[PDB]
Amino acid sequence: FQNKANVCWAKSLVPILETAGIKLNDRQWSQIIQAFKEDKAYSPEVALNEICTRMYGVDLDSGLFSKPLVSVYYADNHWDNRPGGKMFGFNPEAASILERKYPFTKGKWNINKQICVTTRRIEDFNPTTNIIPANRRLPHSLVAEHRPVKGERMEWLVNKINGHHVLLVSGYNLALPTKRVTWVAPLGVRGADYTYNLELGLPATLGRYDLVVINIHTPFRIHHYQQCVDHAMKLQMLGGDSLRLLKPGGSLLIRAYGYADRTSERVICVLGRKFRSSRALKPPCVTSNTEMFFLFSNFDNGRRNFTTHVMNNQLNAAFVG
Amino acid sequence: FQNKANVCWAKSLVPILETAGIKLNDRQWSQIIQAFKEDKAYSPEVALNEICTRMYGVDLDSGLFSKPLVSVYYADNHWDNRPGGKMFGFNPEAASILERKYPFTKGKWNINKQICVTTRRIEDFNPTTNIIPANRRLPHSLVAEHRPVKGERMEWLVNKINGHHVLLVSGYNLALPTKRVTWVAPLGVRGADYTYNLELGLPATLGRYDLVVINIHTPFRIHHYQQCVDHAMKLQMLGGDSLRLLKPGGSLLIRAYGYADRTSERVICVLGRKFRSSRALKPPCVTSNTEMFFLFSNFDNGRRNFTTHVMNNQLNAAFVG
Amino acid sequence: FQNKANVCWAKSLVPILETAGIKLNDRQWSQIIQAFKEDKAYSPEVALNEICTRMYGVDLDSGLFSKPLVSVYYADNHWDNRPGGKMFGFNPEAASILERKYPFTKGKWNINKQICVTTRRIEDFNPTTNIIPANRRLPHSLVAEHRPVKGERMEWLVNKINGHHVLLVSGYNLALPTKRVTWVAPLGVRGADYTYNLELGLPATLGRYDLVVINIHTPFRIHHYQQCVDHAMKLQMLGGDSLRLLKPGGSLLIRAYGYADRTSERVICVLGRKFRSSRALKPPCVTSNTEMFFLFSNFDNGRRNFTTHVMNNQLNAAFVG
Amino acid sequence: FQNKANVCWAKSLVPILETAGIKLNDRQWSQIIQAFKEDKAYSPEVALNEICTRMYGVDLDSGLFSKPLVSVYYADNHWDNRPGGKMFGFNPEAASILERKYPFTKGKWNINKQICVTTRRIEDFNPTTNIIPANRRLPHSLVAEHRPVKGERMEWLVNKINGHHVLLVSGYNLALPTKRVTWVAPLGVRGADYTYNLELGLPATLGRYDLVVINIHTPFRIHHYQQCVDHAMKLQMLGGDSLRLLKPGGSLLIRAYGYADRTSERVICVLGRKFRSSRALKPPCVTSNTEMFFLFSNFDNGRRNFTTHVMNNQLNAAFVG
Repeated sequence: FQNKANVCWAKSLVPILETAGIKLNDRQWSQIIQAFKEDKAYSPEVALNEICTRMYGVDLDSGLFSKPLVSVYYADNHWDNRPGGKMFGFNPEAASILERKYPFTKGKWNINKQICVTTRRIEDFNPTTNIIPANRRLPHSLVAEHRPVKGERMEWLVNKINGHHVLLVSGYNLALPTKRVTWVAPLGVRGADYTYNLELGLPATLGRYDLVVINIHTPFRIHHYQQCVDHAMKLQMLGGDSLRLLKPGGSLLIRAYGYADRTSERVICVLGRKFRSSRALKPPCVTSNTEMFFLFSNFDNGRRNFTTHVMNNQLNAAFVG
Repeated sequence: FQNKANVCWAKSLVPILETAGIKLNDRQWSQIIQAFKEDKAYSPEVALNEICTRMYGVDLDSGLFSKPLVSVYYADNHWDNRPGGKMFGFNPEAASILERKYPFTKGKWNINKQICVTTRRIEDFNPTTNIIPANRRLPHSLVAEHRPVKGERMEWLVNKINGHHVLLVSGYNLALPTKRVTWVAPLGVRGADYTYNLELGLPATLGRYDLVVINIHTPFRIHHYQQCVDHAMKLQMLGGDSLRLLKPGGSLLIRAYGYADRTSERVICVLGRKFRSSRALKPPCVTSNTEMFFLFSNFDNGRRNFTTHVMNNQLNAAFVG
Repeated sequence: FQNKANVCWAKSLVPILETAGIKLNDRQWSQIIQAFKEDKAYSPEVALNEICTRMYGVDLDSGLFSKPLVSVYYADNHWDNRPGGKMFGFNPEAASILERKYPFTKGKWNINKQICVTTRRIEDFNPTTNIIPANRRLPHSLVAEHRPVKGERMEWLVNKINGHHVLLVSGYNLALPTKRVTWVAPLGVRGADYTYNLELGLPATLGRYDLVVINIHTPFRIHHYQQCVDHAMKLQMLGGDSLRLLKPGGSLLIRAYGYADRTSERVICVLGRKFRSSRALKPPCVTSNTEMFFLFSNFDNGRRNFTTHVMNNQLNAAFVG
Repeated sequence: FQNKANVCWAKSLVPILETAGIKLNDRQWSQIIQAFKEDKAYSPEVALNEICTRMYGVDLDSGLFSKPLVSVYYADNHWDNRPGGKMFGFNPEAASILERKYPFTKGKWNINKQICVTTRRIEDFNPTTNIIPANRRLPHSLVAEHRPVKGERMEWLVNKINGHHVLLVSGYNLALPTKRVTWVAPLGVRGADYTYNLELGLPATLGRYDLVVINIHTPFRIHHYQQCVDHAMKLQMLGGDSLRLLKPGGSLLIRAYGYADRTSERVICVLGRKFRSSRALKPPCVTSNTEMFFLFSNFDNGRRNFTTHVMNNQLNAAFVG
């Protein structure tokens, strides 16, 4: 982990990966997880889903890392292996179940190889292999090819949504004359009301608003599914932290790419329980084939029954390309 | 862009100008934007307002460059055209609206000509033409003619303002015996506590102060309006970066020339929200007809309702010549 | 010409307009020429320049009305069509020359239509169309948008100019303690030394003065160019008649809006020949964006070489607002 | 002579007319001499030629008024009957000679009747009778009926004639870009360099010029001959006074109608002696059947032999119609 200052989360996983016979070099870490390459704060559990997906061709629902062997503990923007945190570790019982569906794997799990489930082979690591987990039933349609879209202005979408007091979380500002905007931006951006390291979330000190607009982009790489994976931690952090920045009856608009991966779908289920209605949009103001907006409307900080069934059908219609 | 090292911002606009049929040679770039001539860091959006004002006789509020076609992305003191940044591009819908007010323009927007709105003609570029945008309602009075003023010493203004710990951002030092001064200056200046390339802002490492004094001048050229345009980027950079250099209840004094142009007025609205009161002064210690000082008092890093209406009336009384 | 008592000048043009196939109704006359709407004395030649500018998109220098067909004769504040006066009439040779530059016009000059030469079309009359003549090279800069100016008092300008004995031609009085003022005003004004119908000039009976101050305003309408057109007849009348009200070495100060149009520029050339020096000012005591003062200094009633080149450069610096 | 201010010249003739038994009422004076009707300055000798032509059917060369009985003296724009001026009075010796050619006249000269010598009768005055004097051999052809002509612009004639410094004496201005024009006009005309009562001549104060252009019209009435008679005093005054307004080698262009009458032919003989060559033109830029221009070229203020023989033949070719 040479010349990396914010990868404590990656260090927290080496003991968990060691239980499964996995040892990743700095190049493999960089290729699998974008946040490692860019040296940014992250979660070990999220990272471990990505590593597990790439190395075994199946996400964490396979249960490969579900044996509680090694703890990961979070304490004031810093991860270590103290006991009392969520525990992970290689689970032979979960491997044994996968050996029936995949006979070739037998006795080749814990040898630091990439279990390519597609072409039934066990090869060295490859950045292009195991992008989508074979075990996971994807909640909605994806697109075969990323394509830019010369679209409409986003102001069109935002001006339709009710709420005078707006919080804009964005790299750039919008023209909203009818709205009272408080613009929050990443560090080094000028012209904003506030600047924060957005890889550490949104501070509660910002106050409560009628409309919260999470407008952070995530570069495309490899596939639609991978763009959801790369965007997942922003949903977790910015979407979750927005819950303490909403007045009663307020709304949360989030630029995103769907919830194709396990992590993104969890976040959306947590958020969906606190709003009267939750909608997945694909309006004319998108910049690409893969983009979409989550509109969570009428916040009550409640806990209602919420399934992704309605947004699944919405996104099935939205994602055709 | 031959023999220019700091014009990445200008390179970022060629693709945006190309959507509007505009192509500017190195001489036209130099004549429109002073920061290009002098080869200094800048913002594409600010520059684009100046180009749009000169080439079409109307600023960015006309909406001529509001169609999101081409992105401009800022990353570690360097601008390029990565997706995910603020997007610009020629907007025919905005042009069509202006064709009703200006019939002569029809079918002559995208031919690399200067749409002189004054004398209803379409000619080649002229440095003296389209100095003030016809669409913009100016927030306050300007002066018809620049005139020097044999005034008072500035120390007389600074000594009246409360705050013991002072940060002076200036090309030259002041005599403040009652104050504890930390003097910051442009590179190559001797006798200062610190030296920095002020076209890259003010670093947060300087610490927080009771009084911040931004005392950078901007040479006069053409008209009062143009002196605000030329000074605009200093307000954005030095005024904005001063917000992280203020202790609770501190004040920000800024030598300036008003907020006549779109960019300057935006900066002042961002700054005005963080102070208990904001005042526009024209004291005896000015060096010219066009000068003024912004006194932002009692900093709380808040976000209150702020309009320029108070300062507009103050500057209407101040600027009579 | 129903319910109009002072429009003999308009009646004098019907026969001239008839040679060009033009027939203007009372509404069209009112919209083109302000003096018609208000029912005031005027010149057919001046009016004909305005009509020609509006109907053909080019002023009288095009030569469209230069064929001597119909005379206009002036005799004791009354215009008619006696022979021996200046002659006008449609000139096909002048039209022929314009058909090369403008092919669409061919065979459509004498059909009572407005030849919009900006947008290459032939439509019915429109008050907003053909405000500025395409053929005329404007002698100086204009302003794209009229804007009021909270300025200084005019007394500050008048008190700087030498001459004890002052003639003020104005709707309102000035406070000039150092000057011996004779205040002339339009009819119905009280507090003045004399009252006269200023649309008939200034009578020589008033005597000769050291400083003559023509301080009549002209309401803004449409554009800067149009404000010069509307003010043109006051320059002609009051500025010209002031020449017999000046002692040797006296000066003539005239509130005006430039000399953008053909008629105003002629008057200024006639006046400029009689004074040692002639200056175009834009001092702090203006009431608008478009105002200026002509200062003709040191009267000798001579005839020297005079070009507008000096004042052109002065007004280029004055008007950029 | 009731309500006439400028008819001292007419009062000067009553004693001369009394010697011939003629007494003219205000209506007869008005009908014979246009300058009386219009109340303008004039010469008694010129007037007396017109009266003698109308009352006796023969001009002053008959010698009817050649007996020196009564003097007419001119002193500072005022005529009276002091001795020492030119003397006139009825001459019986001249009448006696005409009685042989006209027997019916015997003893009926001095009875205040109109001696119609065409139709051999002696009747009361008639405005239509004795328009052309029977004794006078006309120097050139006239036209039987006045007819307007839709001609060319005069500028085309003036631009052909050499001389940069031009003096225009006219009711209206000309467009002469290649010339340096000083425009003199009758009183009440605006736009001119100078205004003067042209019935009192042209003042020497105007200075000397390369080209002098006398462009005053004379309304047609009755016949061609009468239009020369009516124009005669303008030739005398303006043509004569132009001699002190010519630089060495300069030219004098005069709009006129020929020199059919005795007075006009005298003026032309006086003028013709001072120029190298003298020409009578009938160019395309005339406004009527009866018009012509005198071009006196290359002024030396000399006194050479000059006869009308050359211009007679020129005008014979010009006037056919």
